[PDB]
Amino acid sequence: STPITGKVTAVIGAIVDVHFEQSELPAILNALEIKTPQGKLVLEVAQHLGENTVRTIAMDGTEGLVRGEKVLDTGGPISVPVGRETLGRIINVIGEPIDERGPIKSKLRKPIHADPPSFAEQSTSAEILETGIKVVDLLAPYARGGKIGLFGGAGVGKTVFIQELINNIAKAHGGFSVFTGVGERTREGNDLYREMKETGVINLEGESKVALVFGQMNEPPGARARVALTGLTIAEYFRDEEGQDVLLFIDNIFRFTQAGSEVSALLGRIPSAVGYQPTLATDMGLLQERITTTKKGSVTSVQAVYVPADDLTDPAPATTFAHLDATTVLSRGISELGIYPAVDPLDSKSRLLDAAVVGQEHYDVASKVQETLQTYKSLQDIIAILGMDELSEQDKLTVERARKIQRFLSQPFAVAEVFTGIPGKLVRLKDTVASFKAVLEGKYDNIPEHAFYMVGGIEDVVAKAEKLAA
Amino acid sequence: PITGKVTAVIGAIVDVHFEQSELPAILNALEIKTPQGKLVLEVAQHLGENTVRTIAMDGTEGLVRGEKVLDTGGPISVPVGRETLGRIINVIGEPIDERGPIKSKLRKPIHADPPSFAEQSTSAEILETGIKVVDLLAPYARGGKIGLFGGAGVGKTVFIQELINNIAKAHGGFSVFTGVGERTREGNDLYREMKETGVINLEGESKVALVFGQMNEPPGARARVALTGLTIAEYFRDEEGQDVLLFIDNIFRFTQAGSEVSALLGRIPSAVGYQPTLATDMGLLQERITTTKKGSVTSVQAVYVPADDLTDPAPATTFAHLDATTVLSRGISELGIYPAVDPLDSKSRLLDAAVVGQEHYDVASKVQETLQTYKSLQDIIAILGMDELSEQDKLTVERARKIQRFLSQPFAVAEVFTGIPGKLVRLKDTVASFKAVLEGKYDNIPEHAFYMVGGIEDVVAKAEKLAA
Amino acid sequence: QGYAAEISARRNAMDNASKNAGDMINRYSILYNRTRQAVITNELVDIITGASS
Amino acid sequence: EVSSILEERIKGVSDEANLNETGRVLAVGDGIARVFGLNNIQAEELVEFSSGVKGMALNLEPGQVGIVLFGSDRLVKEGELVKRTGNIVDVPVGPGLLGRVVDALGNPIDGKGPIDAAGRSRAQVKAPGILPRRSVHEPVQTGLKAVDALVPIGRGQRELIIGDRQTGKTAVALDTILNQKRWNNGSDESKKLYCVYVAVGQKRSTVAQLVQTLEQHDAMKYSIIVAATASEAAPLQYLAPFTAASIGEWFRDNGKHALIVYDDLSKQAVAYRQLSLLLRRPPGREAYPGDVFYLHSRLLERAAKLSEKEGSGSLTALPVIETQGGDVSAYIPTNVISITDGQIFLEAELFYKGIRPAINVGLSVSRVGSAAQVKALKQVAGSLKLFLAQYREVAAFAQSDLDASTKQTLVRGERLTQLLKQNQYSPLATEEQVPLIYAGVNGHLDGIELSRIGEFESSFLSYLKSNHNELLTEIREKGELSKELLASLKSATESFVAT
Repeated sequence: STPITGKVTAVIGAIVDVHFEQSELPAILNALEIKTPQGKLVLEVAQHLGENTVRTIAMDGTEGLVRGEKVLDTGGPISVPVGRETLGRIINVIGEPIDERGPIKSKLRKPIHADPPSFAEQSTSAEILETGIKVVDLLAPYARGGKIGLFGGAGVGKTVFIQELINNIAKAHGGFSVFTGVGERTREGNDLYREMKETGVINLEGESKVALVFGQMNEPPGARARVALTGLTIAEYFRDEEGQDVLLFIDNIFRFTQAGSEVSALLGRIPSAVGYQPTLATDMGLLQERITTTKKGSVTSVQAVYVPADDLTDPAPATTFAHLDATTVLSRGISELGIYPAVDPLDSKSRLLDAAVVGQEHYDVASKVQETLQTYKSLQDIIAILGMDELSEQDKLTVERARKIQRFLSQPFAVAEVFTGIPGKLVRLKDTVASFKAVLEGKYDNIPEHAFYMVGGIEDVVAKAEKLAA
Repeated sequence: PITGKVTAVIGAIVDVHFEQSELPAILNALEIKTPQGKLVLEVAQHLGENTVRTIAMDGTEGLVRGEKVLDTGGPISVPVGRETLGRIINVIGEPIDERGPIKSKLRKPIHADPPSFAEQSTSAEILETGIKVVDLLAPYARGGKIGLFGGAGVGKTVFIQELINNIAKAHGGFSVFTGVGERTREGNDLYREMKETGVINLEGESKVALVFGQMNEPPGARARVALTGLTIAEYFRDEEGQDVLLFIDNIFRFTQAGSEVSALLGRIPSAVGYQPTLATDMGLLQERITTTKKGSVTSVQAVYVPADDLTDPAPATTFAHLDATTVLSRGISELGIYPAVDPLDSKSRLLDAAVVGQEHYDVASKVQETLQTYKSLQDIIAILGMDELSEQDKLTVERARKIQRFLSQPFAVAEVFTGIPGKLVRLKDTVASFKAVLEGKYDNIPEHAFYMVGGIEDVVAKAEKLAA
Repeated sequence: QGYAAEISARRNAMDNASKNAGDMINRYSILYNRTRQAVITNELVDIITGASS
Repeated sequence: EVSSILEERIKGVSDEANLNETGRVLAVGDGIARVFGLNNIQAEELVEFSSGVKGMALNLEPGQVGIVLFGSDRLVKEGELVKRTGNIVDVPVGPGLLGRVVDALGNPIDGKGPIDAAGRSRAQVKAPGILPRRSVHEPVQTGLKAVDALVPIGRGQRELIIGDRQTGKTAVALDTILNQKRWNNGSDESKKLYCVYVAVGQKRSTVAQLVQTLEQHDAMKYSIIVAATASEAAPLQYLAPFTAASIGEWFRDNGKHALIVYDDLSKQAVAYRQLSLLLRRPPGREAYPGDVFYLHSRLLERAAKLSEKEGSGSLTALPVIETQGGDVSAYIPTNVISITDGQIFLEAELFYKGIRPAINVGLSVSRVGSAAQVKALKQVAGSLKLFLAQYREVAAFAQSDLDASTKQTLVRGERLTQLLKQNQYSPLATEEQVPLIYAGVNGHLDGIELSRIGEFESSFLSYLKSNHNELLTEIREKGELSKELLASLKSATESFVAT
């Protein structure tokens, strides 16, 4: 035993190995602070290599380091500050305020690693969020306490969707929400901070019903990995100690997988499939299992996912695909069709979407939509060469209906006024079920196909029919 | 007295440290006495410093580093003899038929040198096969490897059984059905079926000897089962003179097993993940099988092509060894023909004119041309209509449908199963039969008088009976 | 006379089309198979390179 | 009292004896403690750390013994005493595990109190041989008409449930469990399959749903849910099917019948991959461990229909494999497909086209199949196989000027396809399977309008129950359709069609 001090031995990258002095043994997943000209560099202890030489991962950029630099151990996982004093503050990974409102007044601190609640403890009920977004409402309604997943690839108007979602769902629901950005662009960051100041959710006077944890992709690979873990604990404080339902939001969780893949490599692990971490499954699993509805709070994650090269068969999106309760896929093709939301109707699925859950009427209407669209997709190849006049008569009407339904899915966003000009239409759930039903029944099969495009419910379609009529 | 203590058990790769100047040779067999009886480890490297690296043949469960080991002194020596006929034997050469210890005279190492160039027989000769189809369109050959293709659903098992019966009649031979990585479920069926078909008659005599390799057996034992089987065959051939035919089940599972053992040994797998020893491992197996002066093995193998890919390395290496292919098909079985052999896809490389006799070759060629034309004709016969196609064409159709029927043979083995007396047709009479049909001497006799008959002589009878 | 010839021509033409398509199936099957082997090999090489280190 | 239970627990601690082999961790990284000590360790023996973490010893190296931590790395630290539990991985097996949701260790994760068990048996026990089995001859009805007729399911046999991701694969399986309630209710041990559902890598939210559905359908009283959740670590995930199998083996050993559903071996694969890669063991194809074939084969060969010398018993199994983009080409699917004896291939397109169960008849096969089909059901559904086969071929002809023959096929085929739709989580008794299929076979359903097929079905059943539940009771009990029954049944269908 001697005062806890470590000497750097090798800076090989983010991996920096420290040589703590004999008989004091630092512990796996401790947090080291190294006093540096730029703050305290935090190194997360991740392996012991024996002889009191640990191998730790950096969380802040590593440069200028001199092999031998004294390393204090703050012990255990990185300890954030938690409170309702974290509401309306942007908290960087190590925990420092990057909202520059000076020190966050810490009530309690918590570790950034915590074991997910056990099966007996974990109590999860099926309750239904109302999104008011028609494609979402009918074909994959979202559920409170869920693990909603905004799967999409490159440029699926991912941000636009999220802006709408926060605008509708977040503001609408009480409790708390936690907005976490994992490894995203500072263009996206600056907009998200600004937008939620603008919507006043981040109300600079009075409480904000959201906290922010912005981790951006400029941060080291290491920092990118444990920004997610950090955010989760803020949500846990809300879930547990404040008891309230949490409407957690994380963005983009492919960046979380990706980050982990990088530090696996740096940790020197043998690369797994498509270079992803061998610990990918358990790491994904650890994050998701931690996020849940307990007998206390109901944490409702809405997680953006970026699907590389629109291959959702790639192991990283595919692994995430399983763990998420209420999937939403936004597809490039549908985007090009001009349908906003760009949600692909065939591929969007949510566990709650069963007659016993969302009601027989809702179910039946949606069943009619799903089959019609699927038939239409099947017929497209046939239509391509042979033409429309070689199919059955029934099919020709089904195609006409499908085309009407297809553009009924284009329901303008209220935040796409900014990007374009289209005024959003927040169409009620009861009303949406009704609106789709009518079309399918052929009650508005006298109305032109193009009058379903970029308008809301049936009521809007009738008005839009008049608009085309004039 | 060569004994050593286990000094690693990393995976199923067990390194044993032996006391000085008492170091096993590569390919020795080590036996570790266990509450599992014995665990047989085969030395596949010497790691030096009086330590070795070995592979396992039984599960490596609960081993304690420090277990006493005993060195056999060479490759596992498995019992051989006519005694060992009708005994299911596991890889380690011990009864799994549970009819008690196998009585045996001599035992012989599982690895055995492939017969010398001097011992080679100058030119391959036909192996008579009771199935008429085999003897016409793709004859077997003594020494050769004739690869059965098409799995069960063609009556594969009955076909395999038929061959066992036929060899016993044909020469007087024996057989050994060796199943490499066979499903244990399938193995149960085979044993039950073989007992039922009396090919194995424990009370009686058992032609076929069984070596069954279950998938549960560790990859090392999966790899070695084939070589063990081969030794048995070689005892019959070399040391009892009897020509034998050694069946192998999926030779894909031979390859697959070999790939695993390589990877376990830490040898970098080659393209499409197939062992660096891919050529050599097939090479040892498929050159031991050959035509000796003493006797000849002939081997029928089942090739479970991986993902119906023929350009995969495992098939490519397999096809190199193969001499003929018998291509059983379910379509054929759906035309009610058992034999299930697809005549247009069955091909042999010892179909060669010189080899099979010029007359035989010419007869076969005519039958092949007829069948080839028949198929093409049936395509447009269906669409256009039979009578809407030439007199010459319907002469061919007429001839063909009779040949197609003539192929059928009610198997001797399945005399019990179908109830129909067996038919075993001798090679000369096979040639004779097709000659007569080619000259259309029986091209008066109706089509269904040829259904499920034997030779030419037989269908004289059926013509009479059809009338009666 | 014409209409019968036209529909007949379509039958003939579509038959020849199927044949042409079949040939392309076979050609692309070989391409698929080759590509399949290559993917396994190329991926394997990456794994090996890592293991070697 | 809360005081009394705590008092009992403190009282239940008392003394110890010599810790046979200590270890000191040399280095712990990646859940791979490398321990100095444990000289006489048995392979894959359970070892207990200071932190109380348990481990297995996959690598017994020439001077270090590479323990794999079952727990999180956080709790273990270098130089720790590593006590040797001295018992190779074994799990309690017995009769009490019915209606107990247990994790791999056997600890009730639902807190249904200490396990009542008749043995603790090793999880590495090797399968019964060639001669210790006797060929399948006992059906297992799943209450799914399509499964029972199109791909009949026996006992001790294994068939895949290989299909596209999250097509409610678990739902297709769960239905089978529900149908086992009917047979279970009976007293005959012949009629008792004690199902075991093995939830591998499944999120706790999913297991909550599983638990509630099983409780709701009163299924727990022949169910065991071995739970290895997503959070649970890679040793547990690896040993989870092995552990489960041992539980099944006890039932099998008692000569009873049971059905063990391994869902999904794809996550088992991932766990072995994690273990091997982290233990630096030679990697292999598709970055799955070199011996992954060996792992899957070991598990899947445990399932066996035992011999009469071993007092015929079974351990029917139904592995579930999740296909990634429907790639049967993929290494883990190819291996499993080879090992298994039959496959059932659920297909996403069908699901979308509203066919639920979304089983694709073409890509479903059974290699045991009709050998264990109910005789009655066999009789009335040979025709069905052929009709559907034709319907598939004549499917593309559904685009005008269509032959009368093709049109006949289409009408019959469309109605059949509609008939084979079923509302998931409602199983259907064999005595009610047999009538519906008979109608379809006799083509009386061809006349019934497509839209009205659903209404027809329930009506026919109620009509049969009113008209003659004697016939139904006869069908159930005789199990073999006599000419008089087939006569009466045709009449009944005609009569029903008339109304």
